[PDB]
Amino acid sequence: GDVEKGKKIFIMKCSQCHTVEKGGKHKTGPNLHGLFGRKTGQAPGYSYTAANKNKGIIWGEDTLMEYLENPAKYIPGTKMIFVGIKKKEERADLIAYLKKATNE
Ligand code: HEC
Repeated sequence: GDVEKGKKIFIMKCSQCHTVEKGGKHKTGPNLHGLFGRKTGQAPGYSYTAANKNKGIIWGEDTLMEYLENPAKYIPGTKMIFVGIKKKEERADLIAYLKKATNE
């Protein structure tokens, strides 16, 4: 994925509710640092829905590709109220950005 395009997508579509950096604040949604390889619903200090806590899968490229296409379809009961990103290439770019930013 194209990390520079992904950053712009993150800013436009996600930053209102999320931070990615180490020690970043929680906002409407949880800080996303350390996301990859973690089970759903595990950011310290954030109050998740039971649905997000119980989904029970590991975040990675594939599971994010599916989640970000339609969040509430993947996690029914989620409080993340966001339509999703329809185009596969846009999801791949965003995910490439997340994979970098949430791990440095
Ligand atoms: C822009 C496309 C994004 C991306 C990449 C993510 N979000 Fe959100 N998000 C929001 C809230 C309230 C939650 C918690 C939901 C709940 O407890 O039910 C989330 C959760 C996520 C996750 C899961 C994190 C985990 O630790 O399991 C992920 C990967 C994620 N988001 C990515 C709120 C919002 C928004 C507020 C209106 C918006 C916009 C977004 N999220 C957008 C995005």
